[PDB]
Amino acid sequence: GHNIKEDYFRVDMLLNKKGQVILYGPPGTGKTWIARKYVVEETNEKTPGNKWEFITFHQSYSYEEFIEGFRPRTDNEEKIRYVVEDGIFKKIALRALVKGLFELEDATIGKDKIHRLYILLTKKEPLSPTEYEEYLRLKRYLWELVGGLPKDKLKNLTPKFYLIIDEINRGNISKIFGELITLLEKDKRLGGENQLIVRLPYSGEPFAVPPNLYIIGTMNTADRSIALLDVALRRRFAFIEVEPRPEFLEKENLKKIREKKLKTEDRKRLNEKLNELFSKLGNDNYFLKTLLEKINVRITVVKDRDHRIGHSYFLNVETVEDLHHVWYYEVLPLLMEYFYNDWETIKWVLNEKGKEHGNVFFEKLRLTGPNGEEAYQLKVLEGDAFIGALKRIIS
Amino acid sequence: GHNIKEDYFRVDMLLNKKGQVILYGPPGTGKTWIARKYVVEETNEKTPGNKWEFITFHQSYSYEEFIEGFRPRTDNEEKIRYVVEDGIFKKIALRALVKGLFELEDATIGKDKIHRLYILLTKKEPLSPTEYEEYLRLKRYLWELVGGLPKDKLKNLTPKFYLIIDEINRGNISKIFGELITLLEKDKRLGGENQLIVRLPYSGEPFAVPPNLYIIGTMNTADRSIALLDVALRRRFAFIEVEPRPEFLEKENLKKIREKKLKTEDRKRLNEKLNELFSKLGNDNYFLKTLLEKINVRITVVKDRDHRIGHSYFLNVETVEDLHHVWYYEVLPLLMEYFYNDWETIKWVLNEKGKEHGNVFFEKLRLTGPNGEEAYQLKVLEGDAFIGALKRIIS
Amino acid sequence: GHNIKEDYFRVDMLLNKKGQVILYGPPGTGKTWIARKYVVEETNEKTPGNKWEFITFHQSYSYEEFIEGFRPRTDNEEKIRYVVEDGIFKKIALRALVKGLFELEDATIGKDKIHRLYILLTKKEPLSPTEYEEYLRLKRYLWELVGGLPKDKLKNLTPKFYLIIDEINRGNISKIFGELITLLEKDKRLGGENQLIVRLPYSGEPFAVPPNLYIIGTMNTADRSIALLDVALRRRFAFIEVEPRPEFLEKENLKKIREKKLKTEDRKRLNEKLNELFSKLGNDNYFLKTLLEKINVRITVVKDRDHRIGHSYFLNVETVEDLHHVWYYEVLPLLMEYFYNDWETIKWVLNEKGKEHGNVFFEKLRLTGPNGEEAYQLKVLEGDAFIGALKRIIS
Amino acid sequence: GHNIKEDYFRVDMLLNKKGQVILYGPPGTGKTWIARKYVVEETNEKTPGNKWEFITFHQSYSYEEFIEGFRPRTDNEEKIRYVVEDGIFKKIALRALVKGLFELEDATIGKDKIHRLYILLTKKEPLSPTEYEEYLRLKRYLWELVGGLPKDKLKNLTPKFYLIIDEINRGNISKIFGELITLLEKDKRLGGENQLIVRLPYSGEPFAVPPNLYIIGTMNTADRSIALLDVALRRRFAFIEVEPRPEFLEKENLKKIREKKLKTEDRKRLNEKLNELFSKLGNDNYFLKTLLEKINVRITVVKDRDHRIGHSYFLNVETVEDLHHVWYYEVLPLLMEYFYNDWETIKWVLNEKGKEHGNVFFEKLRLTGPNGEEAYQLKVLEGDAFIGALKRIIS
Amino acid sequence: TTITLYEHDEKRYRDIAGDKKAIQDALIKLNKQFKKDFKKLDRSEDNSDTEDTIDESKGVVEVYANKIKARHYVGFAAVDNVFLQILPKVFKPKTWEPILAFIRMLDMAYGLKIKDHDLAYLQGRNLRPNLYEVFIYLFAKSLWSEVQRGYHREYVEVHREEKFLRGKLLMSRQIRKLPHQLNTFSVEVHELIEDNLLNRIFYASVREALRRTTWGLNRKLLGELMLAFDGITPIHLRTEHFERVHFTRLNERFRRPFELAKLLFMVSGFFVDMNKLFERFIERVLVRNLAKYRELPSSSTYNQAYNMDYVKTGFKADKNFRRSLNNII
Ligand SMILES: Nc1nc2c(ncn2[C@@H]2O[C@H](COP(=O)(O)OP(=O)(O)OP(O)(O)=S)[C@@H](O)[C@H]2O)c(=O)[nH]1
Ligand SMILES: Nc1nc2c(ncn2[C@@H]2O[C@H](COP(=O)(O)OP(=O)(O)OP(O)(O)=S)[C@@H](O)[C@H]2O)c(=O)[nH]1
Ligand SMILES: Nc1nc2c(ncn2[C@@H]2O[C@H](COP(=O)(O)OP(=O)(O)OP(O)(O)=S)[C@@H](O)[C@H]2O)c(=O)[nH]1
Ligand SMILES: Nc1nc2c(ncn2[C@@H]2O[C@H](COP(=O)(O)OP(=O)(O)O)[C@@H](O)[C@H]2O)c(=O)[nH]1
Ligand SMILES: [Mg+2]
Ligand SMILES: [Mg+2]
Ligand SMILES: [Mg+2]
Ligand SMILES: [Mg+2]
Repeated sequence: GHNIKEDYFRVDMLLNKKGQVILYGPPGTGKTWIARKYVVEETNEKTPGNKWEFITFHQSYSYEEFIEGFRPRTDNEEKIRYVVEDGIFKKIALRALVKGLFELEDATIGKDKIHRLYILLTKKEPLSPTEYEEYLRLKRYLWELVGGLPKDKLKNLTPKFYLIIDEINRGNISKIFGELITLLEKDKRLGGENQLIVRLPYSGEPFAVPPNLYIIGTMNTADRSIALLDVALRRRFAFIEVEPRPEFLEKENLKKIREKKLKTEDRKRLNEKLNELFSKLGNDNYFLKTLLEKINVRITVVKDRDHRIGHSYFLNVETVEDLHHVWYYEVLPLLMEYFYNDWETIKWVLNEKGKEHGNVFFEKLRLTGPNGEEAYQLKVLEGDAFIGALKRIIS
Repeated sequence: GHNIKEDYFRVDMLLNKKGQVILYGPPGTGKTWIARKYVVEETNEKTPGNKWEFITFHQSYSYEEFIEGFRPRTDNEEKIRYVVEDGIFKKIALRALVKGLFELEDATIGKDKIHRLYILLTKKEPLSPTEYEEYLRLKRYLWELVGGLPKDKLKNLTPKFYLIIDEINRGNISKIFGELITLLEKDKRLGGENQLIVRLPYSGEPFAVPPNLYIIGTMNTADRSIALLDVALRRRFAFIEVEPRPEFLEKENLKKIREKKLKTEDRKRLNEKLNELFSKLGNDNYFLKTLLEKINVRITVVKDRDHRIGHSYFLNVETVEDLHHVWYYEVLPLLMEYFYNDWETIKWVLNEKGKEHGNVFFEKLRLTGPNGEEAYQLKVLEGDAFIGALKRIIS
Repeated sequence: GHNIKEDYFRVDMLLNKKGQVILYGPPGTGKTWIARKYVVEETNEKTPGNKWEFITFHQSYSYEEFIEGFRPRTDNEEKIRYVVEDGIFKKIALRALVKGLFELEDATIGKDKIHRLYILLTKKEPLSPTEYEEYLRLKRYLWELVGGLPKDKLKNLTPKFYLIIDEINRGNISKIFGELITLLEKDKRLGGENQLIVRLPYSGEPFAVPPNLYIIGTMNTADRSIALLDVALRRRFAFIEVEPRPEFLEKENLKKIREKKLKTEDRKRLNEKLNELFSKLGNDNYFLKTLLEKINVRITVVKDRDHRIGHSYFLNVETVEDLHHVWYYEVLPLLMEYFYNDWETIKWVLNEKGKEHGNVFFEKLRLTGPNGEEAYQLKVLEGDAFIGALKRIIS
Repeated sequence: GHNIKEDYFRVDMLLNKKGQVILYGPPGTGKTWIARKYVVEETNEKTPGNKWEFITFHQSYSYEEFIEGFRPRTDNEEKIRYVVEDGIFKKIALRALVKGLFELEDATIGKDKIHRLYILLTKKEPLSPTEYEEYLRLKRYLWELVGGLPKDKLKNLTPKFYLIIDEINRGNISKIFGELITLLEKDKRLGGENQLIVRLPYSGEPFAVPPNLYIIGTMNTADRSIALLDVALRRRFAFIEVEPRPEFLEKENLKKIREKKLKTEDRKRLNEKLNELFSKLGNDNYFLKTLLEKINVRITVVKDRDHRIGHSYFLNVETVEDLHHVWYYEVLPLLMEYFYNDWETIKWVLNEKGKEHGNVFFEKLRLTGPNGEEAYQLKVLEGDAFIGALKRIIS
Repeated sequence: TTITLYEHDEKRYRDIAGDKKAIQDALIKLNKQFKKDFKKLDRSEDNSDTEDTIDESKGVVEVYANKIKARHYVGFAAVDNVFLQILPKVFKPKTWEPILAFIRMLDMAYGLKIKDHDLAYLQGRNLRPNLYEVFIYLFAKSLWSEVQRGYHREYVEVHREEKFLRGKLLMSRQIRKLPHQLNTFSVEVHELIEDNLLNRIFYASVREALRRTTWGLNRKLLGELMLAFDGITPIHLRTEHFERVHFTRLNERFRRPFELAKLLFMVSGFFVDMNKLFERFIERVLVRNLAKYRELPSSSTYNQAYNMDYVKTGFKADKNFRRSLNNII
C-alpha cells in the first residue's frame, strides 16, 4: 500500500493548494476509484449525501441541475408550481458553509437558524412549500451573516466537504460551472484574500463557495479532447495525471490487489488459478506488465498518451478465458475505436503489421474491391493461438 | 442448430461479466429475436411484465419515460394533479431489487412489506391514490433497508431481471439515462465495491441498480456505428456482433428453422416448395448461403461490416416469387440506401459492373447529363432471367 | 386495371403481410387517390367515420390528438372536468376491435355491451357526460374480455379497418405515436405471437392494436427520401413506390380517367375537346405521355427518381391553353426550383441545351459576365411555337 | 508602483471617461483581482449587495435575468403567476438612480416615494404581490420624474455604483445587453448630452442607465471562440489590457505582494521561506521573473500573445516543492494542452529543442512508428535536476 | 503507387514499382473524370478544346501502352491505390525543393494564405514529397490551430419544451397550455451549439482525409481533430454544403481551413493548368516590383522577352527584375 498512500498524497496536497483537482488519464486507470477511495478515507462515510456527493457530467448536463434553475415542483396537494431549485453544487456548497458555521464558536451566528438550514439542506425528499419558503428565508439570513463575518473565522471552516465530478469533460464545463469559474479559486472562496460573493441570476440570491468544499474531477482523456478545455478554467484545477500502471499486472501485484477484500480460503483458490493462468503464459510473471507496456508505448508513438490502455481491465483476470474476454471486449474494440478502424496502424500496435492470414487478431479478407480496397476482419483466436499471438506482441 | 446455444453462451458470459450487453449488427440479423429468446429462456416468462421488460429507444425518448417524471392525473373532482411516477427502468430496477430481497433469507427483511411492494411494482393497472401513497411508503422502507443491509447480502440476489432496449443507438443516452448511466457499472451496482445510492431529482427517492438487472441493448449499426455512439454507452456495455449467417439459408437449415413451429402436415408441403425452390436455383442447396455470403463479403471490402445484408429476409422464402419480393423490395432497397446511388459500387457487389443493357438488376439509362452525369435504372427481372442474374452473383 | 387492380394487388399483398403500408413517391402520382379509393373498395364505405378514417400528419399533430389526452369539459353546471378524450388512432383501434369481437362467436362475449360500445365509438358528436361514463364502463369491460380471450380467436377478426395517414412523414412519429409504434408489428398486434397490451399514460386503460386495423400512409419523397425517414417508419411499415405513370396521359387513357367523373351529357363535350387537343399536338395520342416521360427520365439523370414530375399535372388538361397553363405555372416553376440558377441543366432537361435563341423556353441573354457568367431569360411561347417547343422535348 | 497605484489609476480614469471598462488579457493576470480591489476601495464595502454587485456571465445568462423578463412566481392564493421581474442590471441601475435622487435637492423629487422605492429595490426578500404593484407604481412615478428633471441635476448623482461582470465574454453579450448597447454610452446615460430613455419590451416601462453606475468587465482572451468581436459593442467599453507581469515574481516583489496580508511574524516566516526558495534557485532573485518572461515570449511566437502564462501560477510559491507542484500539475499540463501532441514546439518553449534525453522535461521514446512518427515521454524531474532543467529554459 | 511527375515527363510502367494495369486504369478513370469536369476548369490559351480531345486518353496525362506522358495540368491526383502528382518542369532539378516552390507559386498567385513556417515544418521531417499530404497537412494544421484557439460554436434560436426555464419564456405558447401540460416550459433559447454546418463540413473533411492520408504526421494531426469533432453529426460533403457557409466576424478565422477543405473535397484531386497558373502569377508580380510558358514574360530557373528568375524554391528575385524594369519603364 505504498503506492496508494502517495496517490492519496498528490490529491490531498493539491486540494489544499488549489481547492479543486482533476484526475486525468485514459479510461481504466482507476481515476474514479482513486477519487472515491480518497474521499471515503478523508470523509469517513461510505455513502454520498452528508459530507460528500457524487455527480457525473454528461452532454445534457446543465447549469440548472448543478447550480440553480426554475423547476416545476408540486405541492402537498400535488398542484404544479414553478420554484427555483438549488442544484447539486449549491446544495453541497451551502451544506459545507452551514456545517462549517456549526463549529464556529462565535457570538453572532444564530445556531438555531443555522441548524434549521442544515436540516433543510440535508433533507433528501423535495421540500414542502411551507418549508421551501423557510429554506429561502434561512439562506437569506445566511448570506446576511456571512457577508458581515470576517475572514479570520470564514477561512477556518473545519469539516471538509467533497464533490466527485466523474467524467467532467463529458459535460460543457464552462456552461455548467456558471459562476463557478470565478468562485472556485482558492483566493475567491469565503475567508479568502479576494473573497467574492456572487449574485446568481435565477434566484437573485448571494452565493460563494466555502473553503471547506473540494472538487475532484475525473477526465477520461480518450473520451474527450483535452485541447478543448478552457485555459482559464484550467487555471482553477490542479491536474493530476493518472497513467496506466502495468506494474499492477504482475502476478504478485495481481495477488496483492485481489486479496484485500476476500477471505483466506478463497485467497489460495484464487492463487492457484493465477498460478495456472501465468503458467500458460510461459511462466512469465511480468507477462501482463510487458504486454500492457508494449502496446501503450506503441499507442503513444502513433496516437496520444491519452489513448493508452488502462490497467483495470486485466486487473480481475485470473484465467486465460478471462484474458480472452478482456482482450476481445475491452482492448480490441477500444483499439479499433481509438484508431478509427485503421487496420495497418492497429496491427503495428499489435506487432502483426506485415503478418496476415495467420494467427493474428486482424485477418485480411482475400477479396479486394474494384478500387483496390482491402478489408481486414477481427479473428477470434482461442487456446494456444491466442497466447501465441499475445507473445508475438511482447517479442 | 447450435446458434441459440453459442449466442446464448456469449450473452450469458458477457452479462455476468459486464452487467449489460449490446447486440449490434446489420438489420435483419436476428438481434431483437436473440435478445427476446435468450430472455424468455432465462426467465421462463414468454411475455414482458414481471421478470423482464421490453422497450424501444427513439430520439424523443426521455428521462421521464425511462426513470422518473411528473404525470398529469385526475382528482375525485377531476382536477389535474401531478403524480411523480416511475419510468420503465426505475420500475424494473425496483422490481429486481424487491424480488432479490424477497428470496434473500435474512432477518432484517420484513417479507410482507417487501411482498406488498412487489405487488405494487408488478401491478399492470395504474395505482390508486391510496395505493400510490402506499407505494411511496414501501419504497421509503425499502431504501432504508437496502441502505442498512450489508454488501455481503446484496452481492448475489437470486432471480435475474432483464431490460431489453431495442434500437438503443437511436436514443440520446445523456438525456435518457442522465447521471444514472454510471450506476450500470458492475462495481457501482447495488452490492458492489464502489456502490452508489443516488437521489433522484423529481421525488428525492434513493435509487440504485441491483445486480439482478441486466440490460440487453439491440443496435442497428448500418444507421449508426459503434464509433458514433455516446462514449458512456461504449464504456459500460459489452458489444456482441450478431453476424449475418447465410448458413441458415441452406436448404435443410431453412427447413428446420421454419419447422420449429410449423404444422406437421406442412413439413412435406415445405418439402414440396423448398425442393422446387432450389430446383429452380439449379439443385444447389447452398445457393442462398453462397448468395448472401458473396454479397456480404463484397460489402465488407467496399464498406463496413455494419452494412451487410442480414439473413432474416431470406428465411421465409419458399418460392421464387418470394425470393423475387425479398430481393427487389428488401435487399436492393437496402443496397441503394447504403451506397447513395453510387451504382457502380452496387453493380460490383452483384459483380455486374461493366455489364449494362441486359439481364442485370441495374440497367443504364442511355442519356448522359449536361455535366456528364450518368444514372442507372432498377431493372425488374422476372422468372428465369431473375435467377439467371442471381446465379451470376455467385459465379 | 393498371391504375387500380394491379396497384391494389401490391397494397393487398403488403397490407396483409406487414399490417401497414406507406405509399411513397414524387408528388402527383396518386398516392392519396390510391389510398382513398382502395379503402373505399375494401370497406364499401365512401365517407369515412365507421370502417375507416382519414387524417393528415403535421408538426403540431401530437400524442394527445392521436391516441389520448386530457381535455377540459363542462359536465355539470359549467364546472369543467378534465377528461381523457380519445384520439383518432385509439378510436379506430377500439372500433376495429369491437367490430371484430361483435362478429366473433365465442359466446362469452357480451354482445349487448359490445354493440353499445360500438355506438359510443361511432358518435359524430362529443359524448355526453352520462355517455362518457358508460363509454369508460364498456372500455373497462372490453379489456377484461380481451384479457380473458385466447390469442388464436383474436387472430382472425372479421371486418378490416383502415386509417389513411396522408403526409405520414410530416409529423414526428416519436411524439405522435409515442411508444405505441411497436404495437403496429404483426406479431405484437392483438392476437399475434408477441402480443402486447400496453397501458396508456393519461387514462390508464389497456390498449392494443387489433390485427384487422390497417394503416396506409402516403408520403412525398421529393423533399426527403426513404433513406432519411424516421427509423420507426422504415421497419414497421411496408413501402410501395407510386411512380409517375405517363401512360395515363395517352389520349384514350385520358378519356377513361375523366369520363368516369362526368355524366354522359358532358362526356361527348370532352371528347370533342381532347380530339381538338391532340389535333394541335400533331396527331400523336402519346404526346403528353412522351412529354412527361422524356422529361422525367431527364430528371433522374441529374437529380434522382424521387424528384420526377407526377402525371397529375397534365391530367386535367383539355386544351393547349390548359397545357400552356400547366407548363408555365406548375412545371417550369418546379423545374426552376429544382435547378435554381443552373441554366444548362434545365435547358438539357427541356432538350434545348445548345439552342439559345428562338422557339425556346429559355432565351440566352446577349450579355456575358465579367467572369464568363451566362444567364438566360424565361421566354413565354404561345401558340404553335409552344407546341413545337414541346415536341422538341419529345424528339 | 505600476500596479500599486497606476493599474488602479487606469481603471479609475477610464471608468469616468467611458462609463464602463473591460479588463482583458491572459488567465491569471489579475483582471478579477483588480476589479475587486478597485470596487472594494471605491465603495468601502468588502461584500456586494449594497452599492456594488458581482456577477459572472455564462451561457445561461439571458436578457430575462439581466434586464427583465417574464419569470414565474408562486403564491398561496394563486398557483402559477407569470411576472415581469427586473434582472440584476435593472436592479442595480434603478438602485443607482434612486440613491442618486436621495441627495438631489429638488422639491420636484418626492423624497417619500423615492425612499419607498429604495426599500423595494434593496428588499432581500422577493416582492409581495401587493408590494410588486407598489413597486410598479413607484417605478412609473420615477420615470416620469426623471423625464421632467433637468439634465444638470441628473448627471452629478453622488454615490457611485459598480457592476462587476466577471467572465463577461462567456455570455452572449449583445443578447444579454439588449437595450444596453444604446444606453451604456456615457452621453446616452441620464443627464448626458444625448440622454436616451428606451422602452422595455416586457414591462412596457421606460428605462435609462444612470451616470451613477459603472461596469467593470473582466474577459478572457485565450479562447477566441468567445472573443469580443462585436465592433459596435466594443465602442461602449474601454479595453484595459492586463498583461502577465513577470516582475511580480522577483524575490523583492514576491514578498511585498505576499506580506500585505501577513501581520507580525508570518511575514518573517514568509521572508526566510523566500530566502530558502531563491537560494535553491542559484541566488537569482529574478529567476521566476526570467522563467515567466522567457516562457511567455516563446508562447507569443508559436501561439498567440493571449495564451501567455499569467503570473498567478507562480505568485503563491514559497519553496522549490511549491514550484515543482505548480510546474508539473498546473504549468506543464497547460503547455501540453497548448502544444498537444506537438513535441518539437513544447520542447522549443522549454528551450530543450533537440535535447532528446538527460535531465529534460520530455524524454524521447526510443520507439519510432511505421511512418517514422515519434513520441516524447514526460519525465518528472526532482531536486537540482528539476532546477537545472528550469535554468535551461531561462537561458 | 505514388507517381511523381513533371510536365511532359514520360515514365513507363516498368519504371514505376507497381502493377502493369492498376496504374493504368486508375488514372484512366481520372482523366475521363477530368474530361467531365473540364468545362469548369479554367484555361488561358492552353489550346486544349477538349470536347472529345481528352476522351482519347489526353486529359491530365497521356495513357500510352508503354509510358505516361504528362501535360500542362499541374496538381495532385489520388485514385484507386495510385497517387499521381504533376509539377511544373520549371522547378525540375538537375527532393522537397520542387514541391514547396509549387506550393509557394499557388500561394502568392492563387490567393491562399499558406504560411511559410508550416512549409518549413515539413522540411526536415524526412517524409515523402507528396502534394496531397502537404495540402492534407496544411488543412489539418490550420484547422487544429483554430480549434485549439477556439472551438467553433454558433448561436441558433431554438424553440424547446424544457424542464428548466432557460432563456426567454415563450409567453403565447406557455399561456395557451392546458393545465395538464404545465410540467415543462415553452422557451426560446439562443444556445452555443457545436453541431454547426461549418463543423459538419470540417468533420466530414477530416473523415475523408484519414481515408486517404499516408503520413503518420497527418494521421496524428487528423486523429486529434477527429476526437475534437466527436459529437458532430456526420454528413456527406456536397457542393451544396460548401456554399451555405457565409463568413462574418463569427467564423472568418475558420476561412483558411475552409478554403483548404474546399480545395481538397467537394476519384478526386486538384488540377490547374500551368499556362494559366503563370497568367495569374505575373499579374501579382508586376504590381509590387514597380505570358507564354515554353522555354524560348516567361519563366527562368536552373533548368529553364522578360525572364523571371526563381529564388522561390527556398523576395530578392524581383530585385533582379529592376534591370528589366529600367528598360521597360
Ligand atoms: N427461427 C429463426 N428466426 C429468425 C432468426 N433470425 C431472425 N429471425 C426472424 O426474423 C425476424 C427479424 O428479426 P429481428 O429480431 O427483428 O432482427 P433485427 O436484427 O432486430 O432486425 P432490425 O430490427 O435491426 S431491422 C424476427 O421475427 C425473427 O423471428 C433465426 O436465427 N431463427
Ligand atoms: N383516375 C385517376 N386519377 C388520378 C390518378 N392519380 C392521380 N389522380 C388524380 O390526381 C389527383 C392527385 O392525386 P393525389 O393522390 O392527390 O397525388 P399524391 O400522390 O397524393 O400527391 P401529393 O399529395 O404527395 S402532393 C387525385 O385527386 C386524382 O383525382 C390515377 O392514377 N387515376
Ligand atoms: N497582489 C496582487 N495579486 C495578484 C495580482 N494579479 C493576480 N493576483 C493574484 O492572483 C489571483 C488570480 O488573479 P485573478 O484576478 O483571479 O486572475 P484573472 O485575471 O481573473 O484570470 P482568469 O482565469 O479569471 S481569466 C488573484 O486572486 C490575486 O490574488 C496583482 O497584480 N497583485
Ligand atoms: N483495488 C484497486 N482497484 C482498482 C485500481 N484501479 C482500478 N481499479 C478498479 O477498476 C475498476 C474500474 O476502474 P475505474 O476507476 O472505473 O477506471 P477509470 O475511472 O476510467 O479510471 C474499478 O471498479 C476499480 O475498483 C487499483 O489501483 N486498486
Ligand atoms: Mg471513470
Ligand atoms: Mg431490432
Ligand atoms: Mg398526398
Ligand atoms: Mg477571473
